[PDB]
Amino acid sequence: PWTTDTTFDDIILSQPSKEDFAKFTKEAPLFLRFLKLVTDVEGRQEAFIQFA
Amino acid sequence: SVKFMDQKRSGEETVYFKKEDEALLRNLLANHPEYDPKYS
Repeated sequence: PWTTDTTFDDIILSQPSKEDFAKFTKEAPLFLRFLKLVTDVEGRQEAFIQFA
Repeated sequence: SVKFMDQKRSGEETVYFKKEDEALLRNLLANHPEYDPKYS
């Protein structure tokens, strides 16, 4: 699909770096519910707080 | 004059501290995440 800022290529031929990779925004809440459950079980909320 | 001043005072205080409580409720969970049950 047309994009004015991105281009598709092969990973092995490009040898891209982290900043060469393109960025997008992903919706958290579906993941955040499961994360809340897992962290409430495992007993490490500081990490959840930072990530949230 | 008595009920007048009393009710005026009560209304003014109610409005002022309603605004202040709204602001504090907005800015609570950020500065105190250990209480937010969203993260618990």
